[PDB]
Parts: sequence; C-alpha cells; structure tokens
Amino acid sequence: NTSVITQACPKVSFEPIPIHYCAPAGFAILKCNSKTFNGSGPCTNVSTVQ
Amino acid sequence: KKVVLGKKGDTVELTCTASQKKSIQFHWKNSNQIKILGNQGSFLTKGPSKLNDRADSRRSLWDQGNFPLIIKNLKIEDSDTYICEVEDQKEEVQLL
Amino acid sequence: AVGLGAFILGFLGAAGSTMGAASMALTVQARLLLSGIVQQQNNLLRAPEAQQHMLQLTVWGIKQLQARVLAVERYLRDQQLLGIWGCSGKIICCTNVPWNDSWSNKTINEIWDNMTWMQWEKEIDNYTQHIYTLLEVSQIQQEKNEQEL
Amino acid sequence: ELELTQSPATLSVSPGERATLSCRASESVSSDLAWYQQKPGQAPRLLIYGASTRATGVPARFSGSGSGAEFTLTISSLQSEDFAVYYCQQYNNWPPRYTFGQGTRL
Amino acid sequence: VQLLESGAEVKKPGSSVKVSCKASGDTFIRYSFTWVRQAPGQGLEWMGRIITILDVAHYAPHLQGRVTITADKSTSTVYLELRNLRSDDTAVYFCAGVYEGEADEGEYDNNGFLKHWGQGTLVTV
Amino acid sequence: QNITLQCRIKQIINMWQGVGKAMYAPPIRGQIRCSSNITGLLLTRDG
Ligand SMILES: *[C@@H]1O[C@H](CO)[C@@H](O[C@@H]2O[C@H](CO)[C@@H](O[C@@H]3O[C@H](CO)[C@@H](O)[C@H](O[C@H]4O[C@H](CO)[C@@H](O)[C@H](O)[C@@H]4O[C@H]4O[C@H](CO)[C@@H](O)[C@H](O)[C@@H]4O)[C@@H]3O)[C@H](O)[C@H]2NC(C)=O)[C@H](O)[C@H]1NC(C)=O
Ligand SMILES: *[C@@H]1O[C@H](CO)[C@@H](O[C@@H]2O[C@H](CO)[C@@H](O)[C@H](O)[C@H]2NC(C)=O)[C@H](O)[C@H]1NC(C)=O
Ligand SMILES: Cc1ccc(-c2ccc(NC(=O)N3CCC4(CCO4)CC3)cc2)cc1
Ligand SMILES: *[C@@H]1O[C@H](CO)[C@@H](O)[C@H](O)[C@H]1NC(C)=O
Ligand SMILES: *[C@@H]1O[C@H](CO)[C@@H](O)[C@H](O)[C@H]1NC(C)=O
Ligand SMILES: *[C@@H]1O[C@H](CO)[C@@H](O)[C@H](O)[C@H]1NC(C)=O
Repeated sequence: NTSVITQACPKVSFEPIPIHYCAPAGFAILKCNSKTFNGSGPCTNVSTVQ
Repeated sequence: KKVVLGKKGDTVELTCTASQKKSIQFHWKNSNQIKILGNQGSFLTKGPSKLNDRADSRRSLWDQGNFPLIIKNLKIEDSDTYICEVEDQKEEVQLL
Repeated sequence: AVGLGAFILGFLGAAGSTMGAASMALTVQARLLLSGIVQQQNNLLRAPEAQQHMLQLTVWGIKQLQARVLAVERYLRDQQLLGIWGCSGKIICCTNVPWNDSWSNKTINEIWDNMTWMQWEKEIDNYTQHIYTLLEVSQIQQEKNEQEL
Repeated sequence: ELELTQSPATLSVSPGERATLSCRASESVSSDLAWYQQKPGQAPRLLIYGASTRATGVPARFSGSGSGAEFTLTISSLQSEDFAVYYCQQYNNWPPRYTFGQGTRL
Repeated sequence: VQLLESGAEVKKPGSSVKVSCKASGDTFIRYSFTWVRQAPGQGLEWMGRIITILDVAHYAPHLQGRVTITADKSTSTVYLELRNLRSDDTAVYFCAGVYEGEADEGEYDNNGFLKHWGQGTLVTV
Repeated sequence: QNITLQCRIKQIINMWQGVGKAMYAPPIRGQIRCSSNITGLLLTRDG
C-alpha cells in the first residue's frame, strides 16, 4: 500500500543562502584548520568557534 | 552462507538486512568485489558489471531495513556468491 | 569561544600546554591581576543602538548573557558539590587517598612535565570512578574521626 | 463551486457569417480553458485549447481570445457542418475540479 | 491514439457499473485520462481524472463517495466504476485523454485538455 | 571552448528526502538561468 496526498503548487523563488550552525550555551565547536586533512585522524591546528 | 536455488532461467531475490529498521546505505557485490547494486540514501544506483542491467531492488522496503537484490532474466552463469555491505554485517549468500 | 564562560575560557588556552605549565600560567596571571599590573578586557556586545536593527543585538546580547550566567551557576555548583570529597570552595584540593601505581605507574615529574591535561585524563580514564569512590570514602572517615574527639 | 455558462442559449447565425460564442466562469480561468464541438451521435471534439490555440486539424475558421473569467470563441465564415452545440471547459483547479458548461446551440 | 468503449448496461438502483476503455496506437502510460458523463438532454459532466504514471486519481465533489477510476497499466485499459448507483445516473459515459510529452522520462505536463475521445456507452439504472 | 551539456527540466522527481516520488508543476515561461561554482565532485571506484 501507498499513501498519496496532493497540495497546491504556487511556484516560489528558490535561491539557497548560507546557513550556519551555532553551539548552545555550555558548548563550543572545535575546528580543523589544517590545509591538508583527509577527513579523519589527528588535525594538528585546532581553533574554537561558536 | 545462505544458498538460494532457482530454475536457472528465471529470477532470484537475495536479501541483506539491518536491525535498525531504517533505510541506511548498503551495497551488493560479487566474489570479485564488483558492485552490483546499492543505494545512496533514497536513490537506487546500479553497479557497472555483468549485472548492471537485469537487476533491481525494493525501494519501499528500505525503511524496514530490508535491502534485496533482484536479478531478472537469470542465467546459470550468474550462480556466484554475493556479499552484503550493510553496516558491518558482511553476510554472504549464493545464487544457484 | 563563547558559550563556555570566563572560568573556562581563561583556562582553555592551556589545552595545548603541559600540566605543569598550566599551573604556572594560572599562578602568574593571578599575580599580575592582584598587583594591578594587568587588566582584564571585556568581550561583550554593545547592545542595539538603532531600533530598526535591534534584533541583531538583542538576540545575541541575551544569548551571550545566558552563557555567562549558566557558567556562573555551574562554577558555583561544583564548588559546593565537591564538599563530598572535602574539596568545597577550592581549585586545588589535596587529599589522603594514595596514588595507585596500577592506575598509572609513572613519576610525578613525568606526568606534570611531559604531558598535557588532555592526555592525562585519557590514560587514567578507566580508573576515574574507582578514584572518585575512594575520595568519598576518605572524606567520610575523616569526618568520623574528627567527631570522635 | 465552478460553473461555466454561455451568454446565448442558442446562437442564431447563417452560413458565411462569423459566429460569436461567449463563455463566463464563476471562477477565474486565467487562460486554462478549452472549447469543444458536439454534434449528435459524435464525440465532443476539441478545437481550441489554451487561451485560443488551435488543435491540429482544426479549421482556420476557429479562433478566439479572452482573460480572467470571460472568453470568446468565433467561427469565421461559418459552414453548415459547424452548426453544433459548443461547450466551454475550465480545468485550472488543483486538485482537479474541472467542469464543462451548459453549452450553446448553433 | 483511439479510445475504445465497452458495451451498454442496465442496472437497478443500489447496484454498480464498471465501464472499461481500451487505449491504443501509442504507449498507454504517457496518456492522462478522464471520464465525462452526459445524461440525455444535459451538457457534459466531468466525473474524474486519472494519472497513469503515478497511480493517482480525483473525482468531482458529488462522486467522491461513489466513483473509482483505475488504470490497468498492463492492458492499457481504464476503468470507471460507479457505486451506489441511482436512476439519476442514467447517462452516456465516455473516456477521453491527452498525451504527456515524454512522461516516461519524468516530463509529464499535467495536461487538462481532451484530444482523444471514445464513442459513448449507454448505461441505464 | 564552451563544453555544452544537454539538460532537461523535469516534473517527476525521485525525492532525496526519503523513498517516494513527487510531481512538480510544469516549467515557467521566461528565461531561467543560473551561474554556479563547481567546488567539488563525488566520485566512485569499483573492484
Ligand atoms: C549558486 O549561487 C548563484 C548566486 O551566486 C545562484 O544563481 C542565482 O539563481 C537564481 C535562481 O535561478 C536567479 O534568480 C532569478 O533572477 C532573475 C533576475 O532577473 C529574476 O527575474 C528571477 O525571478 C523570477 O523567477 C522566479 C521563479 O524562478 C519568480 O518567483 C519571480 O517572481 C520571477 O518570475 C517572474 O518574472 C520572470 C522574468 O520576467 C518571468 O519569467 C516569470 O514568469 C514571472 O513573471 C529570479 O529571482 C539569480 O539571478 C542567480 N544569481 C546570479 C548572480 O546569477 C545559483 O542558483 C546557485 N546554484 C545552485 C545550484 O543553487
Ligand atoms: C592555525 O589556523 C589559523 C586560522 O587560519 C592560522 O592563523 C591565521 O593566519 C592568517 C595568515 O595566514 C591570518 O591572516 C589570520 O588572521 C590568522 N587567524 C587567526 C585566528 O589567528 C594559524 O597560523 C594556523 N597555525 C598553524 C600552526 O598552522
Ligand atoms: C564566573 C567565574 C568564576 C571563577 C573564575 C576564576 C578565575 C581565575 C582562577 N584562578 C586559578 O584557578 N588559579 C590556580 C591556583 C592558584 C595558584 C595558587 O592559587 C591561583 C590561580 C579561578 C577561578 C572565573 C569566572
Ligand atoms: C592498588 O590496588 C590493589 C588492588 O588491585 C590494592 O591491593 C592496593 O592496596 C592499591 N594501592 C593503592 C595505593 O591504592
Ligand atoms: C563562450 O561563451 C562566451 C559568452 O558567454 C563567448 O563570448 C565565447 O566566444 C564562447 N566561446 C566559444 C568557443 O564559442
Ligand atoms: C565563484 O568564485 C568567485 C571568486 O573566484 C566569486 O567572485 C563568485 O561570486 C563565486 N560564485 C558563486 C556562485 O559562488
């Protein structure tokens, strides 16, 4: 079985904007600043951002 | 391993599963480690092999944790083994 | 960054330094501040100024304060929770539970001079609960004994 | 609801004349309209669709224009074979709630 | 495409009628279909619409509890089923449809016009 | 210069949101374009 719905289709403008994520109070985000980083393992230059 | 015998000239459904009961990334490969099928989240992809054609899955069961390999217009030459790549559960099945 | 509070942020820069260096660094900054040699600068938001643009600084104005207020509550909370081990009201609390060589068979010079806190708290992580239990027990026995005189 | 009506119940015209038919809707159409020619015993063949675009095979005689909820179909040089009942169809609802009007007779 | 109607039928109120329509001359799945009813003396009445690429259908407000439209993709046949049938439903029933450019490739245009028509099937009640 | 890719605008979309299909409204009349920056690729390799 399937479930099918329909909706009104006004067309809308669609142009993605940058969205950033921010730490809640009590937390912080560590960031890897290496020029070379393969996605895993130790990063030797780390900074903290919100 | 799990072995499934058909009538040679027909179709077979081999299955991989996950205990999560979620659609997760998975792949199917033959004994030479050549990709047959797999997904990319909601999308189905094909592997560039002798089974690139004549093959499909059941997208509707992916959210039940069921990730089948269905081979159509089956030949005896397809009676190899296959490896599941679901999580780390690298289970093996054989087609006959 | 922000979100941790001044207590943590003033110590966090020592994350890449050895344990010994971190203790010395804290001592020095305290000396300079007590003596009136250096001053602490603020990093707080200026508040909206223009009514039409105020969402930008009331959202972040409030969030910045929430982070600091919670940091204060956590600091003050821990300072009294530590009463259990007899360490309330302190940064450095020396106790009477002996160190076990089985937890870590190293000398204090090796630990304090060639390691950072990030490493130290990983090498002995599986003994943390053992030690904490012993700290409570020792405090109970001390209280028991003092009240018998 | 959606209903389409014609101005004439019947249209009194002679062959060779330019017949004029006029459809009015209870709801805005915004060019999503079509016209059909109904003869006794026949399917209501589509002649005009989309504002006034002629369907392939439709005589040049059939043309039209319109906007909003008021649309006009005309038949230049009307032939005797064109004395049909014409129907106006509006299909711009979504979910579909398409209707045909009462129609008019030539 | 040609649309082929089924045979005439006679029912009593409280029953139901299901009328087939065979579509041929092109690939079925690329055509959208509708049903239109015309009682004698009446104008055309839209009953409903079915999308064949996605099995989805809609019905006119008074038919929502009475009509089901099915597209049998394997036989290229569309069926109109009218339930809880009344004498008021005596009419000539018919199928119609229109081509959706490359609907198979996902270029379906939701075309609301009817170019291909059936002959009319008389159903009395 | 100017490698051209043949593109089509489609109405029936397989959702990335989960398994399922969806129909979108037909194309807008007018001129539509976008100029984008290619900043990375997704590549795969077989056995
Ligand atoms: C990567 O980033 C770049 C930016 O650096 C993105 O590029 C932008 O893409 C958008 C979307 O395509 C484009 O926006 C259009 O600009 C036009 C400028 O004239 C506008 O006219 C147009 O608005 C019309 O279309 C909208 C819907 O598509 C309607 O909602 C709106 O009401 C307008 O529609 C009316 O008018 C038109 C024109 O007469 C008519 O055809 C319609 O029928 C209707 O009457 C959009 O605003 C930006 O201009 C692009 N920016 C640049 C610098 O080129 C790129 O998309 C990003 N890449 C990815 C993959 O997301
Ligand atoms: C670690 O990363 C930081 C952030 O990129 C580097 O510091 C920046 O250096 C550039 C010059 O190349 C300056 O313009 C920026 O203002 C600096 N940013 C900050 C926050 O100081 C830093 O040099 C890197 N360190 C190492 C060892 O790689
Ligand atoms: C809300 C808030 C509360 C408290 C603090 C805070 C700031 C500095 C210290 N200083 C320190 O930890 N030192 C180490 C021990 C020593 C050497 C002999 O004594 C003195 C220096 C402690 C708490 C900040 C913000
Ligand atoms: C270390 O642990 C052992 C048990 O494994 C115990 O006998 C010994 O007394 C402990 N030493 C210290 C200093 O706690
Ligand atoms: C590529 O397009 C630009 C305009 O966008 C044009 O000036 C240039 O001559 C074109 N190059 C070729 C090889 O056609
Ligand atoms: C692409 O990069 C250039 C800088 O080289 C920048 O000016 C331009 O805005 C970028 N375009 C997009 C869509 O990000």
